[PDB]
Amino acid sequence: CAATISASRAPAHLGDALHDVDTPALILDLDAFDRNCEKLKGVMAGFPGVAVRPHAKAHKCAEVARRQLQLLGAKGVCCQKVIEAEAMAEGGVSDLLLSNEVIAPRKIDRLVGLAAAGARVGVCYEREDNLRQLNAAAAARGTHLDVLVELNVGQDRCGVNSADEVVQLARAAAGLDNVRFAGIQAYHGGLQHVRDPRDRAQRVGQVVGRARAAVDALKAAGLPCDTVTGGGTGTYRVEAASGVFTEVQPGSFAFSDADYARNLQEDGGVGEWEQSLWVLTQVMSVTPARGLAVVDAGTKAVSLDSGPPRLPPAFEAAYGTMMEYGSGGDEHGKLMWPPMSLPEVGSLLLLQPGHCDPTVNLYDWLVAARRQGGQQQGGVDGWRVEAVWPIRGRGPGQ
Amino acid sequence: RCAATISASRAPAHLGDALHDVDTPALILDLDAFDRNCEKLKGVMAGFPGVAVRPHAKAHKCAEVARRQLQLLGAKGVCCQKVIEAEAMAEGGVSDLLLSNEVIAPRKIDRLVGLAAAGARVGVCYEREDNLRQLNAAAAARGTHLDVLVELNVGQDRCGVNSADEVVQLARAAAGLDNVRFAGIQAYHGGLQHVRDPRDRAQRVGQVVGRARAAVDALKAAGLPCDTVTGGGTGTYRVEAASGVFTEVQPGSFAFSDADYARNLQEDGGVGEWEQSLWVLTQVMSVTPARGLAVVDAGTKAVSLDSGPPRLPPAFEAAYGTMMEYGSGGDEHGKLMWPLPMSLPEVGSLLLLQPGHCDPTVNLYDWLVAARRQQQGGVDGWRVEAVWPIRGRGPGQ
Ligand SMILES: [Mg+2]
Ligand SMILES: [Mg+2]
Repeated sequence: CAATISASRAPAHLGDALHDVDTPALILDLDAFDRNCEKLKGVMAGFPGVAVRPHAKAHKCAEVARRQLQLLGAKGVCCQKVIEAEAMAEGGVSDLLLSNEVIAPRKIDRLVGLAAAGARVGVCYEREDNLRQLNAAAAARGTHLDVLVELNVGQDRCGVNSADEVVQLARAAAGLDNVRFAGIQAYHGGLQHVRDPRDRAQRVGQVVGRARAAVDALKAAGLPCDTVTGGGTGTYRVEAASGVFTEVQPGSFAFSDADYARNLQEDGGVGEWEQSLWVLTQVMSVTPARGLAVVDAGTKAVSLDSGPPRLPPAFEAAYGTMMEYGSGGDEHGKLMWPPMSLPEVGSLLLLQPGHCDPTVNLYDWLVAARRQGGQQQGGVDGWRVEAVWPIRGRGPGQ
Repeated sequence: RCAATISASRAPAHLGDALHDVDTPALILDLDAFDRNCEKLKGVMAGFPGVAVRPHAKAHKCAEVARRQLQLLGAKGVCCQKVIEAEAMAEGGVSDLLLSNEVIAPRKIDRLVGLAAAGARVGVCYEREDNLRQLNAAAAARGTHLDVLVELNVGQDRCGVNSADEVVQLARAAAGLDNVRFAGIQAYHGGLQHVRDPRDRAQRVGQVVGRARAAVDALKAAGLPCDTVTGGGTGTYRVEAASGVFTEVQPGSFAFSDADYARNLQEDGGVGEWEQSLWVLTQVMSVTPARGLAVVDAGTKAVSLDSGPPRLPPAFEAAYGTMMEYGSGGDEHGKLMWPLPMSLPEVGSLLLLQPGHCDPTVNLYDWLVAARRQQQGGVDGWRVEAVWPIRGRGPGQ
């Protein structure tokens, strides 16, 4: 049936412990996940009139989105590609912003088909021809699409480069029947991992001004700007505070990773969010003559795209020192001591991803689990698998 | 409910399609270039009689690929890095498998032994007697046998034993077990595969050869055979095969190549031994002139940057004037940037990217689009010959 053995066979079932989970595996600690959702909601209470639209590109899993929305009291999600919107819609997550341009006719048709199915769909554009084909596909299916102009605010990825260009494209949307100009996306991904809280706030300030210049130009032209969306896990505090942005788009907040753990903040604190996402891995080789324990999770089980994964504080407990992860290639991870007990062969360990989203995308299933509380984070003892969820939006980005 | 994943339930193309019919980003295999690499390897190997090719299936994770490789090579079997790749090979009729790594989880052993019991010829590596004993135990339980090879560390410092004495003892341990058979050794140095000059590659593999020969000779002094001496890869295989010590070479990437392997200097004076047959098909979904930028839909999730950026082919330079450079645009965007009369690809246009590293990129896809261009790069004159499930894709179970 399925294209891969992995996507036909779950690594665990309801009621398993971590020792029953086939490795490498992706683990979600629901307790820490719930707490991160709780924390975001509590921070956002301080900014009323600003919506949270959690980014589904982090987890690609409909059951995750449903729980986020329930806990957040939020209405909808973001998807980067049509396939994620397809994953959300089939799992009954029906309020969607495609926070990116979609130019391929067959992908537009899939997105429009969801709006036809009853879903509330937004999509970003930066080009009139793209707007026109968006409108056409929508018209063919007897449905409508919210459309938002993407503005480049300094990330230099996609989007327009002037307030004038925003106006022109909003002007173009006005005269089309199955499309409604709904505002702007202003996302600067390059500011998300700015370490210094004052430097980060200063840089977001510039993004805020660029967004304001766009809202004001539209107002000058007699056009509305009902939604101003953007920001992420790193910057959302500053975008929410601005009075310019109406919606924030954090995705990583719920899971954290070793990159986001390094973000210093206004108070005495390094890293805003509890690590809820882990790669479970088994030690399959030990060589005490070197510094070495080799685990079964390599490149293909943990993305190194933002640096190595990290061993948690519980590892340092009852091993003595904290050993480091280096690549051993596709299917090996090297754990090296910079003397006491190395982990035994057959022993399990939890690895914090260096970067959450790409790591999640290596897996076909998410193992959702809870441990029994008052425990040091990242030990493999006393977990119970609450659920095993298909990651329906996994793939290269259709 | 077909698959855990929409992508693993829905093929990106069908038989007869041109590349413009292929949903992006996609993994394309040029069968013409693939056959030529398989033809070339075979030709070289004809110069080294007695040495068998066991191509590494971890490169492609696809049964239909292994099947074509073995027929083109006249070879008998493949390597698998994890049991999942072995399952995927065995369900697709590839019946002679070496697990070129250690397997310690009992549930994984049962799967592997399951294949042997179903009729597959299975070999597996080890470095520990306790692991050897579980291998034997599971094999006995299903009424089957396993070939077992002692892995030796020969410079890579990954896994394996670090002395010939260790080899002897482990072999002696296998010698007195009923459902296990000491087949010899694996001596693989992955660190030398991308050594650039053939001289340095001959000099450093020669040291690997000496370490391997020491193990064979120590075994012979102990009155035990070393039937199989397996190792080497796409970079080093010629020296391993030339040595008179190795009985088997393990190249995987050769059939596909990548931007990394393309840069290895060869004896004949050529840079890159293999033709690029493996591509990431991508679509320009955004253009910004005077940023000099065309953004493609293939990001981190479609092309691994683990060993370097993907490269545009010579056909791109021929069409647009100059060669653009790929930079990361995050998860779902690839940035193509100018290093001249400014001419960028249009929005909607299709482009082929040579992966920086072939295996991790392959493992991002659920399907392989097998195609032929009528008689480089260029997206113009292709027909899809077959769309094959990559049944071994995953974290490595
Ligand atoms: Mg991310
Ligand atoms: Mg490789």
